[PDB]
Amino acid sequence: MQIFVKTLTGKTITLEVEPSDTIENVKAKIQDKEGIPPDQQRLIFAGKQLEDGRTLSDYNIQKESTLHLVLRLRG
Amino acid sequence: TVDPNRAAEARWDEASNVTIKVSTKPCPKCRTPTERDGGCMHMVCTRAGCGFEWCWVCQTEWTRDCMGAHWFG
Ligand SMILES: [Zn+2]
Ligand SMILES: [Zn+2]
Repeated sequence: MQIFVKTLTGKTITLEVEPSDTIENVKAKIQDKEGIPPDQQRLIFAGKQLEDGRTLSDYNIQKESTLHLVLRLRG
Repeated sequence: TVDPNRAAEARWDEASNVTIKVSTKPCPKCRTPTERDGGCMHMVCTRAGCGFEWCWVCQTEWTRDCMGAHWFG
């Protein structure tokens, strides 16, 4: 399935993922094409945060769903 | 006397936009919330159409006065 990852920039990205994909693998797949580190990826899905140890099924994330990517700073 | 437009691609983006605006401070130059970890006051605006470095407390640019007076909290 295709999902949409909407960054705080306005650049929305396409990403192909399975319902069984772990949130860790979703962040690694964002790092591959965007260069963005997974430890700097705060994924938000309708107020709820995505924990790396969960899957897309654990949040009921289907195809065409739009995730929020918040970029964490180190200060 | 007119058929209303129908869509479902809403509410998830809205509730995410509301939650971020209350949990993170808006960038002074672009009104876009920017995440903050740890306790350094050195904030770098995560919007590419911005790059603006700002003091988390002072809401103004990053400067040596902010480095001596409150680099962290
Ligand atoms: Zn900004
Ligand atoms: Zn300051």
